[PDB]
This record gives sequence, structure tokens and C-alpha cells, in this order.
Amino acid sequence: GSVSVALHPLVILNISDHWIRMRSQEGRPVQVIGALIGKQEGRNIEVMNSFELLSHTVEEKIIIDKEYYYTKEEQFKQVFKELEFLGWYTTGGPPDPSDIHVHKQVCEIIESPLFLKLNPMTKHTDLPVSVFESVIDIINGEATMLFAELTYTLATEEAERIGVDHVARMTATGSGENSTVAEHLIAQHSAIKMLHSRVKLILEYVKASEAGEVPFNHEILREAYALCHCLPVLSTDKFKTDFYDQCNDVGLMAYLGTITKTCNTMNQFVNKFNVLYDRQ
Amino acid sequence: IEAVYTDIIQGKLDQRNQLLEVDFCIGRDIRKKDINNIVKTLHEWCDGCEAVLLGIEQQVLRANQYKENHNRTQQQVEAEVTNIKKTLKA
Amino acid sequence: LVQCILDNTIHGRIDQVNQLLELDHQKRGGARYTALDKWTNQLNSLNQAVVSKLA
Amino acid sequence: GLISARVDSHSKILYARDVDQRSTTFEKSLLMGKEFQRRAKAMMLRAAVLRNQIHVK
Amino acid sequence: IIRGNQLQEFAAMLMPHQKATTADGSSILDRAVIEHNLLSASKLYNNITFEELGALLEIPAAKAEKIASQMITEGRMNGFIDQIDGIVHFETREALPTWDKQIQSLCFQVNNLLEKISQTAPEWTAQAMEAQMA
Amino acid sequence: MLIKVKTLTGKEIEIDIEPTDKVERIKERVEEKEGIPPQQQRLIYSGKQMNDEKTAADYKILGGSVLHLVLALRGG
Amino acid sequence: AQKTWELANNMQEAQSIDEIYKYDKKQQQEILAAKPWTKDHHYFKYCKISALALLKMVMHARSGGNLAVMGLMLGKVDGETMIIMDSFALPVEGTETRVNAQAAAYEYMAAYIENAKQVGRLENAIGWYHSHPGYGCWLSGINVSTQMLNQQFQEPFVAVVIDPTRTISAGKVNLGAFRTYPKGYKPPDTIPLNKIEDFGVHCKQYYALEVSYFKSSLDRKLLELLWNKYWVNTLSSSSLLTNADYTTGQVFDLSEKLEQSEAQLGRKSEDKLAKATRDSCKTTIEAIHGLMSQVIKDKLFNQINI
Repeated sequence: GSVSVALHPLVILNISDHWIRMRSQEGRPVQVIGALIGKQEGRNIEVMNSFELLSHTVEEKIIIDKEYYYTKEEQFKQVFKELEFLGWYTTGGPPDPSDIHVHKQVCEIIESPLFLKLNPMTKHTDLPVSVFESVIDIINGEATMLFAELTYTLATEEAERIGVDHVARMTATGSGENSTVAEHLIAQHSAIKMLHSRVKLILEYVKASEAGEVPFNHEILREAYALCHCLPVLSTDKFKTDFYDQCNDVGLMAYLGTITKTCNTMNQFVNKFNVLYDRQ
Repeated sequence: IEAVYTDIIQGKLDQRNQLLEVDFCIGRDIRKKDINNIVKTLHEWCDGCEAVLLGIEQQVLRANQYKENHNRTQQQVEAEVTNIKKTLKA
Repeated sequence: LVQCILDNTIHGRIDQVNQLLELDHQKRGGARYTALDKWTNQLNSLNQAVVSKLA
Repeated sequence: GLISARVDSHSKILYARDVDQRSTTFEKSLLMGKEFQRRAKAMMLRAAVLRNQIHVK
Repeated sequence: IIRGNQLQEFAAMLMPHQKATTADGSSILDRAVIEHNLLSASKLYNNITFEELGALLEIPAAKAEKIASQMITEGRMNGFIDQIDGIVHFETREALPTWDKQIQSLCFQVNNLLEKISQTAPEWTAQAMEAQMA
Repeated sequence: MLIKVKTLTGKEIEIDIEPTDKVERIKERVEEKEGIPPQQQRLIYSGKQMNDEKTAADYKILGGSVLHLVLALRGG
Repeated sequence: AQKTWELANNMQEAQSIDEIYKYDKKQQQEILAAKPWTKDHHYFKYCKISALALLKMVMHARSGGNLAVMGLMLGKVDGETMIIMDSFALPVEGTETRVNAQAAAYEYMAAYIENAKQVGRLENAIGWYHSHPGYGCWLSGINVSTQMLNQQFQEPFVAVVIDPTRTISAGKVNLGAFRTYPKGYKPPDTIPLNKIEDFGVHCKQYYALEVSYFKSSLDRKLLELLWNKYWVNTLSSSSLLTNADYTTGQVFDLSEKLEQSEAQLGRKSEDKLAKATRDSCKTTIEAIHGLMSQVIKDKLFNQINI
């Protein structure tokens, strides 16, 4: 698949933050345009960082000014010494013609630019990030340029992996009107929905093998049988006793604290009552 | 123990309770009369996940409604007290 | 054994009837229960103060 | 006193009794809840008898 | 677990100073293999009596206990010995932690099975994912 | 002049000064006015640190002048 | 899901999670004009660091290896909370125990902020951060001096100290946000020994804010959809056992706070009972959340196939 591209879980966060910021600033979702930074070694391209870019819009056309890009390049060259321009990125659905004009514009800066594309409006269970690459055709008459998809890895370093694990593990993120239940049960709901999607696909494959659409794969069905045989996970009596212990412990911890809230309300009511029905 | 070495099954023996606690076992051969049982077990699991998902949504909606009800009552009392306060302030 | 136990050198107890020595492979993370005991005691005293504030 | 034991008068053996930490906390916490609710109800009635200004004259 | 019948061809190639008995009837070779057998037997058992422990290691009841207590107190194996009923407890799982471990293994099997589905018939998997909306 | 300076935290100062004022008298004026230590001050004009051994002649400025004030930083 | 979950997500409109990402200029001007931090001194107690800012700071700290690194952090304030929305590196050169930022950092600061204002970054600098490679997260003497200098003139300012070595060797990020007291002001009055052991000599000269992190909805979705090890670790997270000790410590200092509230209410003006009740409600809510997770897991896995 032409070159091999490795992605870091920091470009994704940068693009998501930029999209969220623009959406919150202008009220409505809006296409964002940035730039990719990384290291190229022969056939191995690695994307390590990104920074936002400034673009102007005349009629129905987007022009990226080069003065700001060059100043920002001089800026980032002082910190990331051995890091170079690789491509750009955008948010949206499938590639659009405007993406091809912007790619043509970027081609004047670098000979072989990449093209990342995030899809925040996706409605499926695969990563919205898709990496493309320019291809020049020899079509008779007018000459056009096309996008060829790419297969990308998700290489991370030690500190980046630690940070991503820490960020994705914690779930105490809620703030505002919504209850904390509405911030924890939603994470539980998403995890259960992913598991449900996987199990539904497995069941669909098993039924298709039963009917005849797909060839009879003995090993896959054997592994499905093994998966089904493990479904009643740890239904022993000791587990039930431990579960009941945990439930009773949480019940007692809730009781001590419901008592505290009631005592606080009692103090509040007594204080409000004293100044009104004072006997002096 | 020899069966564990071939890795067909995994587990730990228990002499005091006279039990063999199996943690993992391979899936034996299948025939065209247990595939329907595979579908039945997996379909029941899918309905189990759907029931849990529906329950989570209902509890989230109920908790949010309780939060809105308490906030509305809290602001309703504060609105009433200020009205009677402003009236006598010249 | 008696001298060692009284000196806190050996963590165990002697079963004189059966001539046994039961060691102390115990004292797990049971600090949660003691924390709850302090919570209950403070709530017991705090509750009395609130009722008996004025009358 | 400081001795925590139970005398067995059949075989004349002094067994040592160890309290169960988990059950002790549950017994005390539930007892505190029962006492607290009784105090709350009594105070609630006291508020009624104070607002109504009831006394023996 | 190494039995005493596959080591006869190993004791012949040992250097002469390594075949020195320790004044108890047992050579150096069938003392390290005894400790290795005991350490490996703690990975297949939750608890084992002295008589049964002395059935696969020889050393019937009096030396297996001595060696078992000798491996402990030196940071070589985890466990404790109940001498009254004659049983050695190696490692006991706490039920609830086992439940989460088995859940993780169950989810691993779900992912691995779907990986083979998308690896064997990729054209069918793509059709199935799109049909999942409807 | 219409000299307009800002800190990095969004603060704002506006001073009406005469174009060719010697920086020492300006330092004394800020000393008696606010009291920021001059040796812990850095002035930035158009992404360049103001060189001390150079007068404000080649800096042709007329209206809407932007100055950035930065305090010294140190770590470890 | 129909009507129930249709408005529950509403991707067209920012959720309650993405509320913090909106910059209100008028509110910022009002709070900076009021200057509520001048009257009190333990005003700011919470520091909310965004996910991207924390990731960038951690990666920068680790990139230096055993040499110190430093940079700035943009953000805003809200009530008693200091929110950090981004961070950006400085082109400085330092040794294992000293970073100076002599002459290239001060131009880079202004130029980078000017460049960022062009592409829609409405936040201003809120703090400075530097790394302590292998000797904990604390404020040294010169760190305290520069923190005082920054705080006295640029009033909202928090110093963040990272430790890349302990972060790598422990598996969890080691970070700390601190603020300092005015010069010669507020000398308030086993604790001192450990306090000087883990902090510097100026233990009473500065205090430590409570650090919390947040993330947007798109960030949450992308992270949870990145690897398969994030929903597997949710269905087997097993709370109430990973952090039981933290719960017991919270119960302990809850008991101490309840004792203090009982002492206060029997007879400066803070209403300690309300704060104790809030803390109790919080910890009980985490406990019940853990129990709900366990119940959901039991209903999902154990109650299938008889």
C-alpha cells in the first residue's frame, strides 16, 4: 500500500481539541484545517505532532496563506529540531473537491504531502481517522489527481502511552447540570454497546455458517462453542457470598452518609426555625 | 496434571475440597446439531446486553429528571422570597 | 513461647489443651471497618448536639 | 476487666473469645441509625409543641 | 515435573565432584530436582497433603515437609503449612478478583474470534457491519 | 506617543510618552509609579527583545504601538 | 433509543461535558476586574488540566530525559478553579538541576501567543510549568521567588511541576500545581518532619492546589474507540478494590471534619458541617457508583446461560 505511515495518539487529540474549540466558538460545527509534523525515513513516515493553520475563504474556495505557515514553521523548528512537515489534516466526511484544491495548494510547499482526515460525525465502530495519499493520473485530455487510501499503525512512546492510559482510564469528567450518574452510566453504556456489537457480529457469522452463505470453518465454530461454554462466569457459592459482602458494605456506607445528609438538613432547619420562632 | 501440560485445559487442583477448578478449556469438535445451541446461547446473551442497555438509559433519564425537579423547586423558593423583599423597599 | 509472646517477639497464641501454637497469619486490610466505626461514633455525638442546640 | 474470654465450665477450659470486626461495625451502625431516627421524631414533635405554644397552666 | 527416570542419562555426564552424596543417601542431583518439583507443583495445586506430596517426590512424609518449610522463609515460594491436618496451602484466589480475570479472558476470546472472522471472509464482514444499522 | 504595553496574562497599560525619552528616566518613572524591578523586566517588540545598547530612533513608530512585558522565569 | 437518547447526545449542540471549552470574554473581564483573590489568600483550591495539556506537558518533560525543561500554559479562571486549556514548549537549554530561559524563550513567548491569537485561541497565559527529573514535585527556593514575582504582577498564576522519572517508573503521572503567599505575609502559626522531607525548606511559603483532569466528548469517544483494551478494562475495572485505601482515608478525614464541625456548631465563618456533608455525599456516591458497576457486570455476565 505505497508508503507505511505510523500515527501517534497526539495528532488525534490535537485535531479533536481544535474541532471542539471551533465548534464552541462559532456555535456550529465547522471544518478545520491544520498541518502535520513528523519524521520521514525512506518508506516509513511517522506523524508525531500537529499545529493549526490559517485559511481564508473567497467565494466557494479556500486559500491557505503561506506567510503564517512559514512563521509557524520557523517557530516549531526551534523546539522540535529533527521534525519536518509531512502533510495536513481536515475534519469531515468523505474527501471533497475542495480537499483536492487544498491538496494542490499544499503540493507547492512540499513535493509529497500526506492527507489526514478525521470524521467527528461518524456513526460506526471504526476509528474515523483515515490517511490518504496523492496519485497523479495520465487520463487522456484533462489531467486530474486522486486520493489513494493508506493503512496506518498506532505507534506510541512510553510517556505518550502513560498519558493516554491515564486520560482514558479516568471517568470522573462530568461538570455542570448533568448528574454524575449521567457521566458514569454513559461510559458503562458505551462499553456494553461495543461488547454487544462484537457479540452480534459473532452470532451473525455463526448463523450465516449454519445457513450456507459463508464456508463451514470448523476452527471458528469450535472457538465459538468454547466462547459459549464460558458464558456463566464464576457462578460459585463463594463468589455469591463475596458479592453479598460487597453489597452489604456499600449499603452500610450509604446508610452512614444518608444519616449525615439528614443531620445537615436537620441543622439547617433548626437554624432557620430558631430565628423565626424565637422565644425572647 | 499431564492434561494441563498439553494445555487442553488450565486450572488448579484442590485436595481439601476434592475439586478441579478449571479456568480455561479448549472447544471440542462440533456437529451439525449443536450449532443451533450455539445460536441460542449467543442470542440470549445479545438480549441480555439489550436489557442492560435499556435499564441504563431509563435510570439516567430518571436521575436527570430528579435533578431538574430539585433545581426547579430550589429556584422557585428563591424567586418567591425576593418578590416580597422588593415590594417594601420604597 | 510464653516469654517470646509476652515480649511481642512471636506473633501467635498457644492452645494448651491440644498442645498447639496458632500463628498470626491474619490482620489483613481491615482498616475500612475501623474507619466506619469512627464515622458512626462522630455521627452519634453530632446528632445529639443538633437536637439539643436550643430546645 | 481486660480479659476477653469465655469460661467453659463443663471441661474446665478457659477459651479466648475474639470479636468479629465486620459484625461489630454493622451492629453499632444500625443501632446508631435506630437511635438517631427516634431522636429526629421526638424533636419533630417538639417543634410542633413549641410553635403551638402548649404548656400546663 | 521431572520424574526420577529421565535423569539417569543426565547423572552419567555430570562431573565427578557434582555426584557427591551429602551423607544422607541422596546425591546433589536428586535434591535440586526435588526442590524444582515442589516449586512447580505449587503452580498446579491450591493445597496438597503431605502423603500425596510425598508420592510424586518420593521422600514420603517427613522430608517433604522439611523441604517445603525450607523453601519458604527464604523468599523462594509462597505458601503456609498447617501441620495439624497435614496440608500445604500454596496460593488461594479471592473469588471476586478471579471474576474480573475471567471477564477479561471472556472479552479477549470475543475479540480474537471476531479477528478471525474478519481475517477469513473480509467481504462478508464488511456487509455485516453495514447491515448492523438496519 | 501612544505607547501601549501588555503582559502575557492579558493585562493592559497605556502611557503617553515623548518619542525620544531616555530609558533611564522611564525606568525611574515606573519605579516611583508602580515598582516593578527593572532588572526583572523584558520588553518585546515584534518578536524581538529590545537591545539595551541602542536608542529608539530606528524603531519608527506612529500610533498603535504594541509592547510585550515579560517577567523572568527560572526552574530547578 | 428513540426520544430517550436522541436529545441525550445531540451532537449538533455542545454537551455539558464540552461546556468548559467555551470562552466567555465578558465573564473573564468581570472576574479580572473584580479581583476576588486580593481579599483572601487561599482562594484558588482547584486546578483543572485538560487532557491535551497534560499529555503535551508529560511528553515534553520526558523528552528532556534527565535535563530540566520548562514552558507556559494557557487557560482561564472560574470561581475558585484555575482551568488550563493548553500548553506550549519553550526553546530553552538546561541542565539536570537548572533551567534559565535566557534570551530565546522571552521572544518565543510573545511570538507564539501572537501566532496562536491568529488561529482562534482566545485564552491567555495562566501559568508556567517546569520539570524536576528525579527529585519529586515541589517548589525550590528560586522557584518560590519566581512564583512570587509572577504572582505579584500577573495576579492569576499557578506553577506546575512534573516528574518524568517517577512517572515512567511508577506508571502514573506525577504532577503538582502550587501557588505562593505574598512576601512577608501570612505566617500562619510528625507533620513538620515529613513536610520538610518531601517539600523544600519553604513548606509554609506556598501551598498545593488539588489537581483534576477533564476531557471533551469527542476526546472521550476517540480514546474509548482507540484500542480494544479500554472497553475490556471498563467491563472488568473492579472498583471498590483498586482504590479501597483511598476510600478509607477519605472516611478517616471525613470523621475528623465531622468532629471539627461538631465542635464548631456547639458554640472563621465557614459552615464546616456543609463541607463535611458534601464530602460525605461525594465519597458515598463513588461507593454506590462502584456497586452499580458490579451489579451491571453481574447482570451482564453471570445471569446468562442459566
